[PDB]
Amino acid sequence: PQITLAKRPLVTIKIGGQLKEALLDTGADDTVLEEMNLPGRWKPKMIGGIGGFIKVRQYDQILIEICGHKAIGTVLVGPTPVNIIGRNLLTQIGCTLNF
Amino acid sequence: PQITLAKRPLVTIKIGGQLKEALLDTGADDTVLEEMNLPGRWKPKMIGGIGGFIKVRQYDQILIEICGHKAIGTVLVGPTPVNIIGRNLLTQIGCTLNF
Ligand SMILES: CC(C)[C@H](NC(=O)[C@H](C)NC(=O)OCc1ccccc1)C(=O)N[C@@H](Cc1ccccc1)[C@@H](O)[C@H](O)[C@H](Cc1ccccc1)NC(=O)[C@@H](NC(=O)[C@H](C)NC(=O)OCc1ccccc1)C(C)C
Ligand SMILES: O=C(O)c1ccc2ccccc2c1Br
Ligand SMILES: O=C(O)c1ccc2ccccc2c1Br
Ligand SMILES: [Br-]
Repeated sequence: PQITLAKRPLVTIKIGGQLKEALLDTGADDTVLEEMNLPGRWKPKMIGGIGGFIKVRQYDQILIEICGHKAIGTVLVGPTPVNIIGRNLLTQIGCTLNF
Repeated sequence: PQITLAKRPLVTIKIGGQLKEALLDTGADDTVLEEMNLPGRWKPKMIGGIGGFIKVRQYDQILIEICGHKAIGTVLVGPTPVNIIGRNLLTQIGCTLNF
């Protein structure tokens, strides 16, 4: 689809057997989700944003569906107040910015 | 243009008579610039993200040119490590997400 930006670009995703809303975020290198269970023995990882760094869990090889486009990749899980879809997945589903 | 997302979407901008680069950020409601001087009245504001919170100076009616496209709006100035172009300005240049 084509998504204007008058509102937050929230879309529905499926991950870890759960339907969720997430923000399509061109300003995120990585994908960071609110607290949830995912399979795998995670590795620690640091990410930073406005306000500072947080240590999160990195899960590799995770399946995710973003508006029905399928993807597999690394997902981070930690204390983010909003589910964020980052560029690592955005490229996979062929998402571009256009003007 | 059409920007793919294998790298961060950093583009050339002009603001306050200065050439700078900024991130086109669909995950930001607001526009946030690295610490700089701007003339005129401003209000203290606070914004949230991943790291938690920062304090910023809010300026209204600021002109930024973004890849040759004018936008004018509210801009926040504070301790960000990257200049961020938010949705308030991205709409004005007709920027959309496409997949
Ligand atoms: C989501 C993160 C992975 C992302 N960070 C990154 O991509 C960084 C660069 N990458 C990274 O860390 O890579 C790992 C690494 C570490 C070390 C060395 C090398 C590599 C990020 O925070 N990106 C932000 C930009 C940034 C980057 C670095 C440093 C400072 C700022 C926004 O672009 C991004 O689009 C977020 C998305 C978001 C939305 C909502 C909540 C949290 C995050 N927006 C924002 O922070 C914006 N906030 C908003 O639009 C609003 C209004 N705030 C909000 O909703 O927050 C409420 C809140 C309050 C209190 C606590 C928590 C939340 C913003 C710039 C104004
Ligand atoms: O859980 C699902 O329904 C599901 C089913 C098949 C998938 C295939 C590829 C990526 C995600 C997938 C997801 Br998230
Ligand atoms: O980008 C330009 O076209 C331009 C051209 C000439 C300039 C001369 C002085 C300062 C900025 C300038 C800029 Br910002
Ligand atoms: Br304040």
